Amino acid sequence: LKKVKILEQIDENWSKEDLQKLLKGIQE
Amino acid sequence: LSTNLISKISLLRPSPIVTEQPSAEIREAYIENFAKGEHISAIVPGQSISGTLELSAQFRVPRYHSKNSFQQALQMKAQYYRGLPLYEKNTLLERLKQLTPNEIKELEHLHDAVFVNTGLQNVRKVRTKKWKKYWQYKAGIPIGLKRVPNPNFLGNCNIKDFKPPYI
Amino acid sequence: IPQAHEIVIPSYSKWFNLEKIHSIEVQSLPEFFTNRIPSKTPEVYMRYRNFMVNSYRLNPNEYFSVTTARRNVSGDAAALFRLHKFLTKWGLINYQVDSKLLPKNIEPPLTSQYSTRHDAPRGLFPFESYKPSVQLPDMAKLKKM
Amino acid sequence: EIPQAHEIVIPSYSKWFNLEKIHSIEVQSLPEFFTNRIPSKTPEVYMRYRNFMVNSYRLNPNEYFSVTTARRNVSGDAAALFRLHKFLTKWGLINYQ
Amino acid sequence: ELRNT
Amino acid sequence: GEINTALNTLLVTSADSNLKISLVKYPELLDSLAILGMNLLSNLSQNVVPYHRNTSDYYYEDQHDKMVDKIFEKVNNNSPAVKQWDLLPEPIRFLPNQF
Amino acid sequence: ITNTTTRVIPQVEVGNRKHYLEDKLKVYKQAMNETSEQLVPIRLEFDQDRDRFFLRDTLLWNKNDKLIKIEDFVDDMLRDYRFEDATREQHIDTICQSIQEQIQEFQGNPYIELNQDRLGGDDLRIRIKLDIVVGQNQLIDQFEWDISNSDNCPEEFAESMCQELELPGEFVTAIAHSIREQVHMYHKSLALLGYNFDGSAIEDDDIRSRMLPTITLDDVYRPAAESKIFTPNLLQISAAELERLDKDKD
Repeated sequence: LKKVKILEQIDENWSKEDLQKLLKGIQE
Repeated sequence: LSTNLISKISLLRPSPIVTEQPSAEIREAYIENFAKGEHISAIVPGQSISGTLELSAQFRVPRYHSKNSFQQALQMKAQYYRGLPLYEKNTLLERLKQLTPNEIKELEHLHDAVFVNTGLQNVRKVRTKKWKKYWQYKAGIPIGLKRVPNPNFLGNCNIKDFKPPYI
Repeated sequence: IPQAHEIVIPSYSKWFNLEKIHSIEVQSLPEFFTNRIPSKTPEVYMRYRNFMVNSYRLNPNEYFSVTTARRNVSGDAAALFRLHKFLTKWGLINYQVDSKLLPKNIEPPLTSQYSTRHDAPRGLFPFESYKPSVQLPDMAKLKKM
Repeated sequence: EIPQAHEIVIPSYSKWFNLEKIHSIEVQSLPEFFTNRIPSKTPEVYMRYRNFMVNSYRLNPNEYFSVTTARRNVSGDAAALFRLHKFLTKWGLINYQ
Repeated sequence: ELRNT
Repeated sequence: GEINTALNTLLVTSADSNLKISLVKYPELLDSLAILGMNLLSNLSQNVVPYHRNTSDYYYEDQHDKMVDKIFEKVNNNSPAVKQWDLLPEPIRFLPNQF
Repeated sequence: ITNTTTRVIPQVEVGNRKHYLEDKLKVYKQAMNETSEQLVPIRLEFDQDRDRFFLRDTLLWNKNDKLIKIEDFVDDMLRDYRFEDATREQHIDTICQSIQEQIQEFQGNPYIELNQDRLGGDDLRIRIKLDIVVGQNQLIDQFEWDISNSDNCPEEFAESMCQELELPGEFVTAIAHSIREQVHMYHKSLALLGYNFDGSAIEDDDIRSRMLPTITLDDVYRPAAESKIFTPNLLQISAAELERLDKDKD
């Protein structure tokens, strides 16, 4: 389906692990 | 309540060092008369740390020459203890059977330059250990880490934290 | 025959000769080489070099100060200070002395990592109403119908 | 390192003040440290003097950090130190509380 | 400030 | 925000006719107003946008050894000029746009 | 405090002092015509006799500085010394006139800086002695200082000495002031006797006996009993002395 692939925003100042820890921290 | 869901439910939602005037009433009376321009009875120094850096009442330039070992040489035409390691008995003796009294005056000042440098290094270390406890003492820290609080107290500000509307 | 120790010079200062004057020193310290002042001669400069370096090499974990110099060598204090800076830039003396044992400034310590609050004036921030709803809206009735 | 033992407040128009960085207002207010005419007034000297004054005020913010103690503790002429201290206390940042 | 009673 | 909330709080008080703004007690407010009006007239005739620039906005964030540091760029691989600027820009005449 | 009955409060002050309002045009008129500095050593001594204050502070001062009015700086200094507001019958004018006199006598760095500058200077090495009291410590030290060299920095040597001795910082701004004092009081005595600072030919008896002789090959090491004077002694304790000869010098 037309799913939002949110972990493709991996521009060099950030990273995939940084985005994952960001989302898990805002959920925490 | 099923264990297929219990592992996922918490997954989806994780929820004697200073040298001032220690009397706190003569320092104030000193300034109360100093603004008028008057001396007082007792004395008041500026604050500092204790300790004296006393040189030349300490390690001197050594005397490796005798009372006449230079003028007679002029006639005949000639691991560490403090900073220097202790030499063996036989190895240093032939080394001092090599040198000339043109270099004895060099050697005396070289060994004095080692001695004064060590005697400054250890006092410098002690002085840094004293200043690190001076600056902590003058800033409210105790060491080595009805009262009414002023607004410049740690945690007693007047600017209260305003909360956002979503919180 | 005599006792020997271990000395460590950095690799870019291998050109140093204990008995010769290098060309770097005549363009770095030009006051000893004008050949016009008789008190600053190129032969008495070696007596400063072979008293600084050859005294530091006897115990390289002691910081060679400059008050140890002008106590003995009886030269101008500013010339000895400039030569002591020149021999420290190339790492000849004061190299194997451990850091934090080097002499540091007696100053108030750093207050860089301090948290500050701000006095903002009265009309800077707007008035805010309408608390936002963090919770997602539910559409159970729409998909049920 | 000394832990924070006081409440520190600078005014909101001094939001730009950051250590180890020189803002444009500091250049346009004290230009003599940035026109390379005198070798004893470099921006490193300016950063040393400014960081000294700001670090020395924030140890005890209830005390008025006078010009005379700053003159007695760093080496320099009294005019430039007086002008830098008056510029610094003009923008909050020292003697604000 | 030391407001005493 | 610090400019606009100062300008609005000056405009409300100055039009109030019961609260006096005297410059004998403080004569450097008027210089701030006039220098702000100068610098807004400058970047309006050149269509420069202030207050939200993408520039860094900070300046230089960081003897007998300057020849030693010059040859230090030789034996490691083995004098700055003066500045000139004014407080205020040229008026608005003597600009290349303004004829 | 803002939560009040809507007054206009111009410049609520800190430390009982109105804020210093700059000129911002004379600052640029001075900072762009900024050739040299010419620091001036300034000495202030007052007693309980003939004066009421004591005020034993010593400071440097830029002679070419035309920005700061000197009476404003002296009035700021007296407020920093916590003198009460009766500070004009214990005049600011006396201190202002003393500082006005002491910068007028400063003849500047002479032709060693003005006309010529020989790289390396001359053999004019002078015997600097200093005696500083801070708290209950007394620094007593002597060394040699070339007064004929322009690139001799007193402040860079004072910071170097207080680095090695781990001195607090009053010694940083006292040693450099002592160097700037004694070098100037030798330069003034040289200039008032018409020294003609390029060709040396010193030709006097009080000076040329204070100057130090030429270091030879043999004299590159000082004697041991002569070495114990040229060493810094940290004699801690208070001081006690006086000074009154007005008549004797008259």
